[PDB]
Amino acid sequence: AQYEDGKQYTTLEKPVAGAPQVLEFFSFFCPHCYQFEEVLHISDNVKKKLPEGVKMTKYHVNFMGGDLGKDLTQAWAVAMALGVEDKVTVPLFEGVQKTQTIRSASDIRDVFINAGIKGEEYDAAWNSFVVKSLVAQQEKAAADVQLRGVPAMFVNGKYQLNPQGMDTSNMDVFVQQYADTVKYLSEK
Ligand SMILES: COc1cccc(-c2ccc3c(CC(=O)O)coc3c2)c1
Repeated sequence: AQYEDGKQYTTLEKPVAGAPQVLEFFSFFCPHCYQFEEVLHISDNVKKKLPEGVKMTKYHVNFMGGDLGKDLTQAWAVAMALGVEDKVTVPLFEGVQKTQTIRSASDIRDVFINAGIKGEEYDAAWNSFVVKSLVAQQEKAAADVQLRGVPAMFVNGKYQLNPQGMDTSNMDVFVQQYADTVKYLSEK
């Protein structure tokens, strides 16, 4: 067939009940994740190919970067609790990977401050039980599929995107194939 298990996608041996429809995992330490955000715009291109209103969910992972990796998962919980993901994704990716000026949880807080989040607001969220449970939720979602690599996308708890099996000579073709696969998996 044109779309084949083991080419553009794989199938989880243990399908995940109740997962979000489109679920992405990333790390601010992950180089391909930087490209998915800054130059490929994978999430937006996937969104444009799915029906209006489909839930897309994006979570951070702990396994890259030791202490700071967990700090970044907690900061991503803060960003989701406050609804400021679009304000902080780029400066967090560039602080970690471009300028390497994020070395501590305080440097992470500086990114939010500079993006216009008030210090009081950030600190209250950071210490909140709502954010603790958002951290638990990110961990649970990743643990459900023993994730040991990012960037990762899962469709309906059942299918995992396989960019290894797509064409990467052309950035936009690659993005197309990826988003068209997500569309095919969602219609499955
Ligand atoms: C073609 O233009 C670009 C630009 C930036 C990153 C990538 C890229 C390639 C492969 C991958 C994989 C799978 C693997 O490791 O082969 C995951 O993310 C990727 C990003 C392509």
